[PDB]
Amino acid sequence: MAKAAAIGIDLGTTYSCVGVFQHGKVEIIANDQGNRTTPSYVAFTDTERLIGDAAKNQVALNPQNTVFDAKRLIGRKFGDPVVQSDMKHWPFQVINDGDKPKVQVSYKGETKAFYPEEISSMVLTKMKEIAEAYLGYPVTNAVITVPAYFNDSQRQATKDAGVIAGLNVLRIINEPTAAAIAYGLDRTGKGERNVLIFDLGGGTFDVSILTIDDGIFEVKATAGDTHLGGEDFDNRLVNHFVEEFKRKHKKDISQNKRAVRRLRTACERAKRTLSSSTQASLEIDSLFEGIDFYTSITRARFEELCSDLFRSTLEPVEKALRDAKLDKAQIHDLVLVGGSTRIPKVQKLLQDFFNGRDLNKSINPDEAVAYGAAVQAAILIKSTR
Ligand SMILES: Nc1ncnc2c1nc(Cl)n2[C@@H]1O[C@H](CO)[C@@H](O)[C@H]1O
Repeated sequence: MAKAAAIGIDLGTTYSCVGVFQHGKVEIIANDQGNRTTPSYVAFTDTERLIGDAAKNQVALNPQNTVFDAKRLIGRKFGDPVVQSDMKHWPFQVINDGDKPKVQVSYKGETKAFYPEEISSMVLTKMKEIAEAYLGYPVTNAVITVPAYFNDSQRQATKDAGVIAGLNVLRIINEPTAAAIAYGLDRTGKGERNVLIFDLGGGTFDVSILTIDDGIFEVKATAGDTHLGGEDFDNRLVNHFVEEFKRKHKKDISQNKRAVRRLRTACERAKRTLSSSTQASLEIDSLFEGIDFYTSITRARFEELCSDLFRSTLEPVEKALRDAKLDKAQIHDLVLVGGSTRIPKVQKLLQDFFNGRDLNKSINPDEAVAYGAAVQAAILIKSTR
């Protein structure tokens, strides 16, 4: 029953996803709000602890006690230059506890401090409860994914987050490996298969090259930009609309925190519409000083606004190919991962770089990693019996 059941968890930097393989198919499990992905946010309030959508929804009201980006801290030392650099951009406090970072917050009127693995365990607990509500029984066996460049310390702290959450961690697998499993790329029989995984998420960009020789996976190269993602595209739309508001009304809105956040959430929504329509409308009632902001934007203007950012995704693709010592024609498969790969211009740039090649994109790119993890968790739990 429960002991023969296993889930697949994509524990992402900005969003997490949970899947289950049963009756010959993967089911990506929707949360209580009906969303197939859940924000990796934990809010500490005067009365409760919020996880996911509810935590993301009150981030503007409570920025000092809303934790996110815990994956950027997990398995790292406080003195690490990555930690020191990132700390300057977060609204929550990061403290040093014997060269280990802890996030310090106000919770139910008291000062509390948590290890990154304790924060990630709260996200994992929510993913586990989303699966339990769907299945009708508690599921404890799980496959948890990590980026291919995570070292032993980061992998061990992710497994510890799984233990704190009440999960029996069957295996910690690489995100690009879970994505290649989702597309059944390890079941093509004999001969080495070269796979490129193009992963463009909310806050990070990763390119991975794998060789699959008789079911065995090998990471040949990893490249990317840890500070490039969907949120940089939203911010480009934000700057455009701030300049448009200034031209129409001769008023600068940039200093009004509420106006910028309402514009930001509307921009993110409009960006998603632009992936399936050639125009999107913004409808913001009383944006600033009682002025409604009812406008539109073409996909052509959006592509111009982000042009340099889209083009920059091809430098790590080239870097990964040189590190892997492979030419373009030596890559058998191209796999898309991350919500931002739905952007038509991104797909066109990648397809043209690979000389008009077909892309593996039929599985929802923000769900492909959880999908593969769910497949692996089913195989692993069957072998355990
Ligand atoms: N339809 C879409 N068109 C463009 N961007 C999208 C889309 N869906 C998601 Cl999710 N994202 C973005 O992906 C990230 C999460 O993986 C977020 O930045 C989200 O906006």
